[PDB]
Amino acid sequence: YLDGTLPGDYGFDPLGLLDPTVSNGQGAGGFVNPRWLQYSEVIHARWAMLGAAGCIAPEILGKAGVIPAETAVDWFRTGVIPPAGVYKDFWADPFTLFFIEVVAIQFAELKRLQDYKNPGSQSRQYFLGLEGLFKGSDNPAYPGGPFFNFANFGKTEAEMKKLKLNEIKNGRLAMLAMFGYGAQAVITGDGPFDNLLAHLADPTGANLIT
Amino acid sequence: VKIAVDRNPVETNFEKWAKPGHFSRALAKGPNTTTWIWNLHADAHDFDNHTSDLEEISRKVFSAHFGQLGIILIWLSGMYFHGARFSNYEGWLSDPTHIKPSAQVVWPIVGQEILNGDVGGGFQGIQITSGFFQLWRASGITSELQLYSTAIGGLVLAAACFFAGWFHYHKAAPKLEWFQNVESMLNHHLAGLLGLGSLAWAGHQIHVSLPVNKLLDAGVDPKEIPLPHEFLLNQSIIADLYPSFSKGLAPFFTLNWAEYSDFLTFKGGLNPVTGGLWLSDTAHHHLAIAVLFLVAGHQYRTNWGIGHSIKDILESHKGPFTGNGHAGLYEILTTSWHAQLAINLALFGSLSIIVAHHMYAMPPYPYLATDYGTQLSLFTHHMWIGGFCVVGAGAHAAIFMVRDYDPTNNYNNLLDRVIRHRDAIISHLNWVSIFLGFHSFGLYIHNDTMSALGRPQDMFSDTAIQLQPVFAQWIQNTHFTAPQLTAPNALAATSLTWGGDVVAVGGKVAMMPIALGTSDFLVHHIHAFTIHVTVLILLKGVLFARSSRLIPDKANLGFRFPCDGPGRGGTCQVSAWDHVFLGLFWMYNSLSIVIFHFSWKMQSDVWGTVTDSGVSHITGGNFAQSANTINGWLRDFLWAQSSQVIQSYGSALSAYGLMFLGAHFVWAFSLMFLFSGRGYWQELIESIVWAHNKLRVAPSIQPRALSITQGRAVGVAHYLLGGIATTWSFFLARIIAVG
Amino acid sequence: DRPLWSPGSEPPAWLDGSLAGDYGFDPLHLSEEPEMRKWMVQAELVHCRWAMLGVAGILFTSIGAKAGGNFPDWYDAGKELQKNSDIPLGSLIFTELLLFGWVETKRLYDLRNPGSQGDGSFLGITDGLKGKENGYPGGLFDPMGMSKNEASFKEAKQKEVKNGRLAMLAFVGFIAQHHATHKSPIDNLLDHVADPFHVTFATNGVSI
Amino acid sequence: MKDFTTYLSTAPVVGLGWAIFTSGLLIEINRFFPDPLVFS
Ligand code: CLA
Ligand code: CLA
Ligand code: CLA
Ligand code: CLA
Ligand code: CLA
Ligand SMILES: CCCCCCCCCCCCCCCC(=O)OC[C@H](COP(=O)(O)OC[C@@H](O)CO)OC(=O)CCCCCCCCCCCCCCC
Ligand SMILES: CC(=C/C=C/C=C(C)/C=C/C=C(C)/C=C/[C@@]12O[C@]1(C)C[C@@H](O)CC2(C)C)/C=C/C=C(C)/C=C/[C@@]12O[C@]1(C)C[C@@H](O)CC2(C)C
Ligand code: SF4
Repeated sequence: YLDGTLPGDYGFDPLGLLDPTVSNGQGAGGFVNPRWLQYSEVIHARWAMLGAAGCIAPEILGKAGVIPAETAVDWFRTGVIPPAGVYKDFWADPFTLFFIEVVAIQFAELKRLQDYKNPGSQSRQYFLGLEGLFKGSDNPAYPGGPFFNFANFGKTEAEMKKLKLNEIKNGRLAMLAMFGYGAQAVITGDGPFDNLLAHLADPTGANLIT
Repeated sequence: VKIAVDRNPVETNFEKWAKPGHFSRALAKGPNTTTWIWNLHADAHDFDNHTSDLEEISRKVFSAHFGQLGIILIWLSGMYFHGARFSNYEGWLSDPTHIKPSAQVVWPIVGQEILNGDVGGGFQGIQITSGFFQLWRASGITSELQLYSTAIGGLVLAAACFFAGWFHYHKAAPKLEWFQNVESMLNHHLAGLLGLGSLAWAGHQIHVSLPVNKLLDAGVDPKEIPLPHEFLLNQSIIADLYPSFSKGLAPFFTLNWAEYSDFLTFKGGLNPVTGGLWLSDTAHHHLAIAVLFLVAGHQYRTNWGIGHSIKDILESHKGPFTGNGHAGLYEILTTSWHAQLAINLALFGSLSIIVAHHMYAMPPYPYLATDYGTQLSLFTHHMWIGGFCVVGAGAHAAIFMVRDYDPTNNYNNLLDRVIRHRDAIISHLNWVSIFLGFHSFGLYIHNDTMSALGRPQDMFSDTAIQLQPVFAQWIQNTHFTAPQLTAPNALAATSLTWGGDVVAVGGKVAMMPIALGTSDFLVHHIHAFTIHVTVLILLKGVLFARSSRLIPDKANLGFRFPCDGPGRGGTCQVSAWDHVFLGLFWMYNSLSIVIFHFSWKMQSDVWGTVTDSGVSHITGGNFAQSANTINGWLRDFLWAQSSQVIQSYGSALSAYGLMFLGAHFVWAFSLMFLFSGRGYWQELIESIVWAHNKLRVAPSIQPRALSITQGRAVGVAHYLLGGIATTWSFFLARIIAVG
Repeated sequence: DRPLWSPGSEPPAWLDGSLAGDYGFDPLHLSEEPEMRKWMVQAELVHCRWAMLGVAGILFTSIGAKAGGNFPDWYDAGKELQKNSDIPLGSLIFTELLLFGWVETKRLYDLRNPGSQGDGSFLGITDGLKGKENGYPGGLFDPMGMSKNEASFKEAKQKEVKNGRLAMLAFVGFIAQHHATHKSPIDNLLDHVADPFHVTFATNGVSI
Repeated sequence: MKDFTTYLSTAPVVGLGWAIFTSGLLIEINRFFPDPLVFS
């Protein structure tokens, strides 16, 4: 059933979750289906594309002389998992920032969900004049618009398909990387860049086998 | 193999809540008699009778089972919560031997505060006998905050389980194909559930429970204990307790597993401090159990062209004497739920019986063997649960023969050949019961008659015509002398019941060798009498459910019917339902003596306070001499041990004195239903309806006496409840007031 | 055709939009029947109007206490004012219960039967004391002619409800950030304005 | 909601509300006024 029309189709579905036989009826139903799984693949990718860039950027810039070493700290010692460590000097405590996080996000996320349940629904109601930017598209993962694609890149359809899968190939790689950051940290107890600096120095001596 | 689901089959609304009886065609009309009410609550969960579709029956079952889990999880969370806020766990943890548990404090209205007894620990409440305190200590739990969080987790998971039952029925319900993928269930339920679940517990045992219980047994105060997360983060702390942790998973991947001998052990026996199993041994057990179930889960074929297929296995084990054997069973078990329910209940009930034996001799939790009320309550509980479950197999197997039996699939099969020599089964089994009841119970009457006549030399006893169980005695020594020869690496034996020395804890013995004699011979043979008979009643009902010589057409009458009629001299209680109704009385007579065997034996020969000069048992070791006579069971067990219950008025055990009486009322009350019949009562109601009619106050729903099968069910229910609740009061009051 | 509590959600069938402060918010399907809907709109307004009347009393005193005036906290005010009063407790309660039973009962029978209290029995009053709508009387409770215009009456109904929902949320606030801080509401305000980043609900020592 | 109120009007649900009333009434009448036997 994998025709290959999709961007990131390379014929790898051993367990057959994307088949159209499952969820035969019509309705909302369950989450295992082509409409939701295709959507969550890029969402896990985009969030991971941001995370893997940010988990290693302060450490690299810290080894370099640009950023102060006080701020340059391992991604797991910056406030998450306070047993690991906690940055004392922010402009506010973590829990105050979490309420900022929960609020400003839960607008963004639930507004996106209603567009999945009811396309174009968020433009119809008044939202401080920002309604023109949320018109959406046929595919919810790639809405586009005056903001999300403010610089219209793929005016041609063929160029979009090339970009639509470069978003995935560069993205599915990042998901693996973050899985490496978590596993590296537990065993090594050090940042991801310092672990690289060791394998380049003593590869045979610094390794998972060790 | 693949996933298959049907979206939004059923709309969710309260429309059918207002219309009771919608599931059945007969009940959807409405009530004109009061019999409609009893049939409603009865036929509610008989999904096979509602509709012929096997798919809908599967959707209903898979979603109802989610309900029992949610019902369990709020019950389980209640114990954790009630143990956190209304208990003395922190006090008992610091002085377990002297302080008694309690988690059910009572409110102060009329009387009812005296039940809050002086338990100890600056606390007063009801004394529990469920063994939660020893369970929470076997795992690392020092504070009440851990119990609160554990309770909130259960409510969260329980709502998810309830949510799933709605989702996987009302919104997105699987298809019949998804259910018939049987080979994937065993693969997932062996490896995933039993395999990883045991492996995970070893993670909790290894990383948390072992160090915490090591410090607690070394006299350290609970508040000074490092919290269990500290052992995870700090490799240095736990290394001080078990130095093997310093190496850090290099021994595992290099296959040098001897380094882990510090905390993975084969000690055997019991802990001298706690009177419980070595916690290091259990982590090794559940670890090896995981590797065993993991390989078992990679057996079948599911999708990747490797593995076995259950159908080819079954239809390949054939024999001459059997003919066509095991052939048409894969079609049975994949099509009828009742067949599986019969098999599973049989081995889920016989397992709880195995749990009851294998805990009392091998106390896994600390400070359990010294809590005699707890050790006696878990045995009695998990045995009764086994008897009910086993009897359910005889009921839920006869339903298969009546409803889901197609003779076309079964020709010269194992199931067909069993029916064709059924009269040989019941006949040969009838002789055994008579042989045993004579040679077993007749021996008791012989001892009674000899004693009353003044001929005690002629009784069956130790000072007498001894009948000693030589085979069990040989097995006790073999398992006792095993560490020398058959299990060299074993430091000691599995339990001290086989042989050895006493293990004393808090001045009380946890376990000591049990000696078998002439009395233990008679009792172990009395149990076989009650068992071979209980099988006769159920097995007869199964084979003769579909047809008999008296009634060649029972299957058309159905599973439960009272009688065909007065003809043929009488056809009352001929159905398979009425065989189950009789088997329950024999299950009761069986386990009631298995339980009396456990109480008098362990009080007299095992339990007691250890002094400088030996042990002083509770009943002075009178099981050997008195048990041979039935009057001994009446004098030394019933009349004697009932002193604590009867004298409970004016103390915290007063509730047991009342339940002891109320249990007798409900028992005798059942006799009205068993002895009598519907006919007398329906006429009496007519003379009562006249007065209610004379005053123009009469129900439009006509009053009708209970059906025949209902009067029989109502009897055995109030019967068993009164018979079982009496022991529940006679035991806990006897044992809580120790001796 | 109008805003909603969650954009894109289909509003219920029974909430047409004529009622004041209607945003299609009733997931429990309450007020689905006409008679219950006729009861709840009157319950919402009294729970509102009592909130406004009460919360203003708390701000007035808590401000007068912070300025210097002799006013106590809104909590533990009935305990310190009864210690030194000539009116015992019990004579003050059943002066309130007895006097409200008159009003609260007359309001009930206008609900069950509109225009019923304007018969002229009570002191010869007929044109007043008959309801204009369910929870919106007039004549005597509207001395200023601020309701004899449907254009300016329909939006005023929207302001009565919007400043009301907000008001009875605030009363839940006073309960909550009193139990945490055990201080007045105004004192909690000046602290947040003084050091907004540091003094929040996270740093009160509670709710964590 | 019309069907929910109808379910609440069934026999056992109405009986539950009755039982809490009669039982809670008798208990609170024994919580206060403890141990009555003679009626003044
Ligand atoms: C509020 C949500 C909701 C609603 C409106 C419905 C509505 C409906 N369900 Mg559904 N269902 C729900 C939640 C819901 N369900 C959940 C959460 C589950 C998972 C358990 C199911 C599982 C389910 C199944 C499996 C079936 C239905 C069916 C039905 C229909 C018949 C309802 C009926 O007979 O009422 C019954 C009304 C009750 C109040 C039942 C209460 C039962 C509780 C759980 C027992 C409590 C135990 C008690 C406390 C123990 C003490 C007793 C003591 C003696 C031991 C109806 C369309 C049936 C159907 O399709 O119609 C043919 C059907 O077969 N539902
Ligand atoms: C590793 C996978 C896995 C696991 C762990 C389970 C586990 C379970 N299955 Mg199961 N099942 C599986 C795969 C699995 N199944 C597959 C592949 C199929 C189809 C071939 C089925 C079909 C199936 C049926 C038809 C039934 C079960 C049932 C059960 C439950 C038995 C209750 C019990 O013994 O108490 C143990 C109880 C617990 C340990 C409590 C934990 C409960 C949580 C919610 C379950 C978490 C595991 C869940 C399956 C993960 C996926 C859910 C996710 C998609 C949301 C148990 C939770 C029965 C059931 O649903 O009863 C409710 C039942 O009737 N299973
Ligand atoms: C996994 C366990 C299990 C399951 C799922 C079922 C399921 C079923 N059984 Mg079965 N059964 C079981 C175990 C089980 N049974 C066991 C262990 C036995 C042996 C005792 C039986 C004996 C049995 C018989 C003899 C019959 C069934 C029947 C049925 C069906 C109808 C259910 C019904 O009427 O209940 C609806 C619910 C009730 C009737 C309420 C039960 C109330 C009980 C009796 C009172 C409990 C008292 C309480 C614990 C203590 C007193 C306190 C009180 C004040 C609250 C259904 C398919 C009947 C049938 O027609 O099968 C097709 C039938 O005739 N079963
Ligand atoms: C104390 C009461 C009592 C007694 C003694 C019996 C006895 C018996 N029941 Mg039984 N039963 C009872 C109550 C009792 N029942 C009740 C209340 C129920 C209702 C649930 C049942 C339901 C029931 C069923 C459903 C079944 C039995 C069966 C049996 C027989 C098993 C065979 C056996 O071991 O006999 C051997 C003999 C004895 C146990 C007698 C003991 C006393 C001694 C040995 C006799 C001494 C004789 C003496 C020397 C001769 C004197 C002669 C004189 C005239 C001079 C046996 C006759 C089973 C049966 O008949 O099939 C095999 C069977 O299937 N019973
Ligand atoms: C959740 C499990 C459950 C349980 C335990 C019961 C139990 C009962 N139901 Mg039932 N029922 C259930 C689920 C359940 N039902 C479901 C899911 C439905 C579908 C909506 C029904 C629908 C239903 C109907 C339609 C009727 C019952 C009736 C009854 C009662 C039988 C009549 C009787 O003996 O009193 C005989 C009573 C008298 C002769 C005189 C009146 C005095 C009574 C005893 C006082 C009130 C008792 C009170 C309800 C007890 C509290 C509830 C209790 C379970 C804790 C009995 C109490 C019948 C009834 O009238 O209930 C009272 C009845 O007509 N049930
Ligand atoms: C627990 C001890 C109980 C033992 C006494 C019980 C005797 C009652 C049974 C008599 C039925 C005889 C007719 C057989 C029925 C028969 O004809 O079937 C034929 C069957 C041989 O089958 P085939 O090889 O032809 O085919 C098998 C295939 O059909 C596979 O399905 O015979 C046996 O299996 C012998 C069974 C002996 C059964 C006695 C032992 C049962 C207990 C097992 C433990 C015994 C050893 C104990 C010592 C430690
Ligand atoms: C690998 C992965 C990662 C998720 C990846 C998604 C991720 C990791 C989320 C990333 C977000 C991040 C990292 C942000 C973090 C931070 O905010 C904090 C928390 C902490 C701060 O210190 C720093 C910052 C950065 C601020 C995805 C795994 C799924 C796999 C492999 C499945 C493979 C298959 O084989 C199967 C099973 C089944 C087949 O039918 C289908 C496929 C698909 C073929
Ligand atoms: S009702 Fe009584 S007499 Fe008639 S067939 Fe049934 S058991 Fe026999």
